[PDB]
Amino acid sequence: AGVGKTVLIMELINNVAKAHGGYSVFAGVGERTREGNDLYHEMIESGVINLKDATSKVALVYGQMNEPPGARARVALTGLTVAEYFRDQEGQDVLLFIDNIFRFTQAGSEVSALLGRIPSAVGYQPTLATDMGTMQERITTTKKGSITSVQAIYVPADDLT
Amino acid sequence: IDMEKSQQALVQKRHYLFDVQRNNIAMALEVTYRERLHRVYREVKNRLDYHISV
Amino acid sequence: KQVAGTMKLELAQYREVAAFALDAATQQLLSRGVRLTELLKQGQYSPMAIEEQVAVIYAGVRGYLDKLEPSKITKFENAFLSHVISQHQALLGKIRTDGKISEESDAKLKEIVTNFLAGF
Amino acid sequence: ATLKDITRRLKSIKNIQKITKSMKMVAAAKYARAERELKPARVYGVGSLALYEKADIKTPEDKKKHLIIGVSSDRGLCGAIHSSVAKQMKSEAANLAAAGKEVKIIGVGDKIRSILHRTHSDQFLVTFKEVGRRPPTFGDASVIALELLNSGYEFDEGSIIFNRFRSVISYKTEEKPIFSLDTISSAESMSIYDDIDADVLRNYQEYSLANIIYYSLKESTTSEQSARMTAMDNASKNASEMIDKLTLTFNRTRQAVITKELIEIISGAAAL
Amino acid sequence: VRSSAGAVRDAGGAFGKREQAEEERYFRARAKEQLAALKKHHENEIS
Amino acid sequence: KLALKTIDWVAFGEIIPRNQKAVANSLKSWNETLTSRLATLPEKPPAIDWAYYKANVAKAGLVDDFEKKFNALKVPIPEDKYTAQVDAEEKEDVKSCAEFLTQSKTRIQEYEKELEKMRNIIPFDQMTIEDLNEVFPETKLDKKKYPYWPHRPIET
Repeated sequence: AGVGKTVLIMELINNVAKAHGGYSVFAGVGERTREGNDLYHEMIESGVINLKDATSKVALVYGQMNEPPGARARVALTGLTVAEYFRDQEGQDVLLFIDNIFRFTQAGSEVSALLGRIPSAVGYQPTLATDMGTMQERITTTKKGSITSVQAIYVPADDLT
Repeated sequence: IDMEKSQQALVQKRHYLFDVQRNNIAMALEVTYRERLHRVYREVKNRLDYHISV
Repeated sequence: KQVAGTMKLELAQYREVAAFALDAATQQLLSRGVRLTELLKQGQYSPMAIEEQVAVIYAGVRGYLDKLEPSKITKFENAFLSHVISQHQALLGKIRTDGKISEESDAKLKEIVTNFLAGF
Repeated sequence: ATLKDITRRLKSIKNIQKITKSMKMVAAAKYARAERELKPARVYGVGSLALYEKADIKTPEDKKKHLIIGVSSDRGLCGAIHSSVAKQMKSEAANLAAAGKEVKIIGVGDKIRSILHRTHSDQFLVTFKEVGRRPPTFGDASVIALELLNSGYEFDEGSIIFNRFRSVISYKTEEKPIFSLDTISSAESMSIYDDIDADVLRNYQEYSLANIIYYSLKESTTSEQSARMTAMDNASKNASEMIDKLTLTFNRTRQAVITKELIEIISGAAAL
Repeated sequence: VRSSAGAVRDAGGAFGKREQAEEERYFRARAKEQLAALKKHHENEIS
Repeated sequence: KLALKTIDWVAFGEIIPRNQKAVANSLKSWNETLTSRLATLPEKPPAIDWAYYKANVAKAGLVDDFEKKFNALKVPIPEDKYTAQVDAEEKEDVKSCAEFLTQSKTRIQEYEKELEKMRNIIPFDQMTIEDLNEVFPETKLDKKKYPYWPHRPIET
């Protein structure tokens, strides 16, 4: 926390997304709502989000950290679905920014104990790897389209292990 | 000559030490007077607060 | 915003070379860092008006306190506050109302600090 | 602390111990070389001092100009080498000034300058650095003597303080007097020496100054290398004791963490 | 349990800060010297 | 009530003889502490809510008596007896304006006299040894102590 994940991802949106022909998607998963509003207004100012015409180049999905775990565990899938559609039917390049994709895991962990599952190594659900794989495996560049996925991943207490 | 001229220049403003002393004495008397005022005020309000608390 | 920025840079540089205690440049860098450090101390339940904080930090960061010892900086801070709060209430009101250190305000601040430093 | 704090501390101390062992080995090699080079310089310097102790020269008791030279190095981590020398220098300078003299100081090595830069900061005639990087040569002593003579502080009496190397584990701090030709000319023991005007004697004094400085350099470097070897050995030993204690603590903490996580899992499993 | 390179400054204990300062002071000195030389070269190359 | 004459301090510190700085610094500090105290005290003693208060007490007569006694009774005020140092001011006028001024001005007068005397002298290429003897009494060769030629101690 406090190292530059959000600033770096905003910088990437500033560079790549602004000068990118294809569409773009931003799924804010379990992050501060202040930042969601700041991004909305910064995008409106830059022009990627146009409130007047139909020339907007970014679709936003928000599941911020005031939501109950059920919504945080699924907003990533909602943003991923929007990106998947733009990949397949539109048959075009897509960007997909997620911030953070650790809140998906964490939100999955906040309900596992109440669903009757014994916990795993460190208070995590037994299905951590499978639950994360069944999501990260739809964010891919198939032969029908191409998703460039940038993910911010919180590392609790700087512990990379 | 210039040394003497500078000494004379300082003669003019010699009086500031007395000026400081006067300011100090006057404002010290003023401080004591204000302390007396506030002390009577505080004691009387505590005095009467006794009765209301009772 | 004007003053705390330079103060932030000065403390950031000071914290790097602090673990020890030669040349004039780095010796003065440590001196300024220490002066600012003892400037930031404070008591309990005595918060300061923003303009007063600006005055103190401006005095400290503009090389004025670099002459004083670092054990006397608290004495300065306190006496300077007491002096300004009465003699120069007008300048503090100006800084609060206009919300910036204008050129005339800066020149005043300069002369007040220069006079007070010697007179102490 | 927590397990990560202990792990980081343990790794740091292990690195420190490795480094101190390597430095002890390097210092030991340099010490062996320094002793080897010190034997001949020992005979040479003792010979150069021969005259004054054979023709007993008493310094005049009516002169105020004195010179203090203190030989050390730039390198640290040598224990109480620079400390002893600086302590004795300030002792002697205080005594001289209490006797009403006009003392100066030459510092051969930074650490001497630093130790004496708070007090005696104004008596520094000149100081020399870059000592200790390579073994001292006669070139260094010639340069020091040349810059002492060139800098026109004609002194009336002198002293040099260096750490005489006794043994691989011990050293002593000495004070070898230095005389100016004013004292050699007017010494009755010197009336026996033949073919001696006041010019050959001046060249002789300049050479003897170079000789004594070189002797002190060799003794000081030998003692300093010995002290650095000893200091590094002791530091490595202390790091080893600290590593043992921290390894015990780390093992306790690792087991405690395993037990804590396992009990959390068990409680969660049984609390369904 | 092993040790790795660059661990003294990873712990951040006393030795870490001591090393950081021992580096920073030296390189501030060298930067000052190099800046002086750069100014001298600037002046000497105007003509 | 309060209007304190302003001071210059760097100016003030120029007028303390070394034998008198030990009292000057103490006076400065005492001024500092007293000024801080005065700043501490408020501009006025706060008011009193007699109506509400006497409405919140049973023996309203007793509180009324206290209120009236408060109104009638006032507080004293010190005097300038401790300001006897008034006298000192006049004494200073003597040194500053009568004594020191006068002898200083006379010494000036003499220094001028000497200066214009030393500035109006013939070019040295036209002067004579008697002239040096008179302009500079330092070039005189005292015959009272060196009657014989050269009247100098030749070792010179």
